[PDB]
Amino acid sequence: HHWGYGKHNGPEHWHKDFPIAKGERQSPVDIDTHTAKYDPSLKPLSVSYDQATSLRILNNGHAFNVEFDDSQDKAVLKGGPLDGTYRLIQFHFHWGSLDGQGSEHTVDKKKYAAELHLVHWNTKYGDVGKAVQQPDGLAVLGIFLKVGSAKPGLQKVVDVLDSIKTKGKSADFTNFDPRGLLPESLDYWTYPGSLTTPPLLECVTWIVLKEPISVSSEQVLKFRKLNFNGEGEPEELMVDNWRPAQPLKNRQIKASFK
Ligand SMILES: NS(=O)(=O)c1ccc(C(=O)NCc2ccc(F)cc2)cc1
Ligand SMILES: NS(=O)(=O)c1ccc(C(=O)NCc2ccc(F)cc2)cc1
Ligand SMILES: [Hg+2]
Ligand SMILES: [Zn+2]
Repeated sequence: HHWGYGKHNGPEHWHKDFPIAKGERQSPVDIDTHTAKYDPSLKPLSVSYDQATSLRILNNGHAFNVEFDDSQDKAVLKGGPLDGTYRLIQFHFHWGSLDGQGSEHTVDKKKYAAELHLVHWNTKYGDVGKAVQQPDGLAVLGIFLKVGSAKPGLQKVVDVLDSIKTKGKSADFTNFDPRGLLPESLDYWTYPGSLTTPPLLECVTWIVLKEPISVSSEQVLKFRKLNFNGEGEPEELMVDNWRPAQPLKNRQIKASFK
């Protein structure tokens, strides 16, 4: 009746309404470190988030999104495997009901507690709607989260969750700095893929960072307290909102380091 991550409308049923689910460049995938190709022509990543304007945070029934003002080149992504300028529009996480699961991409079959997705679109296309009709329209920066010590920069996000507990709720969320969520190194793996939720459009250049960020048990616990349902509907905790690794098919994963 609408997709989800439940037994009856989860990832394994998505192909019925979204045929592209069995496509050739679907994400996420397992990153086999020994088979990825060191490509020395890949340039270093350029992250310019100093003029970033966050606006709102909302629970959309599948995850929570922090939205940004993308009317101008305030927060961009360039370099690496990219051609042109990509504007940050929003970021979200995927996580599990337990620490040994949660990420979408895996490294040598290893799953992390959660995964962060910073979503950007190609400025050459004018608006996001046009970008989703192109093979090089989007660029998502993936960052793994492992459980250990607390991440200061994440607490601001964790505190506001109580006000967006149920589907459809949103809270004002200004002056948040996304730079606080970055690992120390910007080394990455890259490959051509797709959105990991319906409509699953194959319009994404994936950039997965090698170095994960550390978050505390308490911080991750608060993500698990959110709800998939709207207010007044029976309660279903928001956990395990991640799609299983897909076949690599005819693709090659290139690394920016050896
Ligand atoms: N400029 S703003 O802060 O108000 C803004 C923020 C987020 C979004 C969004 O998440 N929708 C994405 C989206 C919508 C349609 C598509 F075809 C592709 C992506 C849209 C506008
Ligand atoms: N987990 S992920 O990074 O892959 C991801 C990023 C963005 C979106 C999205 O904007 N959906 C809206 C949307 C609606 C209609 C469209 F035609 C296109 C996008 C979905 C998944
Ligand atoms: Hg596309
Ligand atoms: Zn995502």
